[PDB]
Amino acid sequence: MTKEEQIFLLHRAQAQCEKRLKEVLQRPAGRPCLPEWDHILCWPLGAPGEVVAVPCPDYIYDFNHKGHAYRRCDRNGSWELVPGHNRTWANYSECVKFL
Amino acid sequence: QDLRRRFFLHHLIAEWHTAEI
Ligand SMILES: [Zn+2]
Repeated sequence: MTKEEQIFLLHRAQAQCEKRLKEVLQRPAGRPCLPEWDHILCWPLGAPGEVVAVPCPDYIYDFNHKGHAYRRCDRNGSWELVPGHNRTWANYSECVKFL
Repeated sequence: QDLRRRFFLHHLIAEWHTAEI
Protein backbone atom coordinates (compact mmCIF):
# COMPACT_ATOMS: atom_id res chain seq x y z
CA MET A 1 0.00 0.00 0.00
CA THR A 2 1.28 3.44 -0.96
CA LYS A 3 1.19 6.61 1.12
CA GLU A 4 -1.54 8.26 -0.95
CA GLU A 5 -3.62 5.08 -0.81
CA GLN A 6 -3.31 5.05 2.98
CA ILE A 7 -4.42 8.69 3.15
CA PHE A 8 -7.54 7.91 1.10
CA LEU A 9 -8.62 5.18 3.53
CA LEU A 10 -8.09 7.57 6.45
CA HIS A 11 -10.40 10.08 4.77
CA ARG A 12 -12.93 7.29 4.23
CA ALA A 13 -12.68 6.20 7.86
CA GLN A 14 -13.00 9.87 8.82
CA ALA A 15 -16.26 10.21 6.87
CA GLN A 16 -17.85 7.19 8.55
CA CYS A 17 -16.80 8.68 11.89
CA GLU A 18 -18.71 11.89 11.15
CA LYS A 19 -21.78 9.78 10.36
CA ARG A 20 -21.50 7.83 13.61
CA LEU A 21 -21.04 11.10 15.52
CA LYS A 22 -23.94 12.87 13.80
CA GLU A 23 -26.19 9.85 14.43
CA VAL A 24 -25.39 9.35 18.12
CA LEU A 25 -26.17 13.03 18.68
CA GLN A 26 -29.52 12.39 16.96
CA ARG A 27 -30.25 9.55 19.43
CA PRO A 28 -28.95 10.73 22.82
CA ALA A 29 -29.01 8.85 26.11
CA GLY A 30 -27.19 9.35 29.40
CA ARG A 31 -23.75 10.94 29.72
CA PRO A 32 -21.22 8.69 27.96
CA CYS A 33 -18.03 9.60 26.16
CA LEU A 34 -18.93 10.83 22.69
CA PRO A 35 -17.41 9.46 19.46
CA GLU A 36 -14.18 11.19 18.46
CA TRP A 37 -11.82 11.08 15.47
CA ASP A 38 -8.15 11.40 16.44
CA HIS A 39 -6.77 11.35 12.84
CA ILE A 40 -6.23 7.57 13.12
CA LEU A 41 -9.46 5.80 14.10
CA CYS A 42 -12.97 6.58 15.36
CA TRP A 43 -13.35 6.07 19.10
CA PRO A 44 -16.88 4.80 19.87
CA LEU A 45 -19.28 5.53 22.72
CA GLY A 46 -17.37 4.93 25.95
CA ALA A 47 -18.88 3.66 29.18
CA PRO A 48 -18.17 6.22 31.94
CA GLY A 49 -15.42 5.20 34.33
CA GLU A 50 -14.01 2.42 32.14
CA VAL A 51 -11.12 1.88 29.75
CA VAL A 52 -12.27 1.81 26.11
CA ALA A 53 -10.48 -0.69 23.86
CA VAL A 54 -10.65 -0.51 20.07
CA PRO A 55 -9.11 -3.05 17.67
CA CYS A 56 -6.16 -1.63 15.77
CA PRO A 57 -7.84 -0.50 12.52
CA ASP A 58 -7.27 -2.93 9.66
CA TYR A 59 -7.09 -0.07 7.13
CA ILE A 60 -3.70 0.91 8.61
CA TYR A 61 -1.13 -1.22 6.81
CA ASP A 62 1.62 -0.98 9.44
CA PHE A 63 -0.67 -1.88 12.37
CA ASN A 64 -0.81 -5.17 14.25
CA HIS A 65 -4.47 -5.89 13.49
CA LYS A 66 -4.60 -8.37 16.40
CA GLY A 67 -3.94 -5.73 19.08
CA HIS A 68 -5.98 -2.94 20.63
CA ALA A 69 -5.72 0.79 21.20
CA TYR A 70 -6.97 2.07 24.54
CA ARG A 71 -8.59 5.23 25.90
CA ARG A 72 -9.87 6.23 29.34
CA CYS A 73 -13.44 7.49 29.77
CA ASP A 74 -14.11 9.08 33.14
CA ARG A 75 -17.41 8.92 35.03
CA ASN A 76 -18.15 12.49 33.89
CA GLY A 77 -18.44 11.38 30.25
CA SER A 78 -15.29 13.06 28.90
CA TRP A 79 -12.15 11.38 27.60
CA GLU A 80 -9.38 11.55 30.18
CA LEU A 81 -6.39 13.77 29.49
CA VAL A 82 -2.79 12.74 30.02
CA PRO A 83 -1.69 13.66 33.57
CA GLY A 84 0.32 16.87 33.35
CA HIS A 85 -0.57 17.54 29.70
CA ASN A 86 -3.54 18.99 27.80
CA ARG A 87 -3.82 16.03 25.40
CA THR A 88 -6.30 13.17 25.35
CA TRP A 89 -4.78 9.98 26.75
CA ALA A 90 -4.39 7.14 24.24
CA ASN A 91 -2.22 4.00 24.16
CA TYR A 92 -1.35 2.74 20.66
CA SER A 93 1.56 0.57 21.82
CA GLU A 94 -0.16 -2.68 20.78
CA CYS A 95 -0.71 -1.46 17.21
CA VAL A 96 2.85 -0.48 16.22
CA LYS A 97 6.22 -2.14 16.62
CA PHE A 98 8.20 1.05 17.39
CA LEU A 99 6.28 1.57 20.65
CA GLN B 1 6.16 4.88 -1.09
CA ASP B 2 7.55 1.90 0.82
CA LEU B 3 9.07 4.09 3.54
CA ARG B 4 6.96 7.16 2.72
CA ARG B 5 3.85 5.37 3.98
CA ARG B 6 5.59 4.21 7.16
CA PHE B 7 7.18 7.60 7.87
CA PHE B 8 3.77 9.23 7.40
CA LEU B 9 2.46 6.92 10.12
CA HIS B 10 5.34 8.00 12.37
CA HIS B 11 3.81 11.48 12.48
CA LEU B 12 0.26 10.25 13.14
CA ILE B 13 1.40 7.95 15.96
CA ALA B 14 3.69 10.64 17.39
CA GLU B 15 0.92 13.14 18.13
CA TRP B 16 -2.13 9.50 18.35
CA HIS B 17 -0.08 7.81 21.07
CA THR B 18 -0.23 10.56 23.70
CA ALA B 19 0.67 8.27 26.60
CA GLU B 20 4.32 9.27 26.97
CA ILE B 21 4.18 6.13 29.06
ZN1 LIG C 1 8.57 13.35 8.65
